[PDB]
Amino acid sequence: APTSSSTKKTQLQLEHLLLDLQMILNGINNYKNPKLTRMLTAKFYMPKKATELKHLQCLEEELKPLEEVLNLAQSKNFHLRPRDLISNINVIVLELKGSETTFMCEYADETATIVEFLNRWITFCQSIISTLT
Repeated sequence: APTSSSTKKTQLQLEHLLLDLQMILNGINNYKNPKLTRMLTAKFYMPKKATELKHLQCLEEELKPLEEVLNLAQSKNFHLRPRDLISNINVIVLELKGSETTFMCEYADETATIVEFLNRWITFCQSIISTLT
């Protein structure tokens, strides 16, 4: 596959991010319970902006606040034992580059529930690609 030329392997690395995001987060997004009063605990502090691969570093710390809510989504839909797969996507954005940039994940604007982290990284990919060309 054209890798060093980069004309099309950008699409392959792309399928990787959407591969672990859809297989993993599509299952945790199946919470069709009308009683999610105990699920507001998500409190995920999603970043303000996210138009570059730099904000992707927040993924490694987001696994902590999301781990607690994972206990309620642990039975059928989100039964993939390896939840680290999303944290693995963070390891592949670091291997792609994640180069010299001391930038503390600036979260702000307001706190968020579990639907904001979901659409956050899934929409993170589908968006950054629609602006490339």
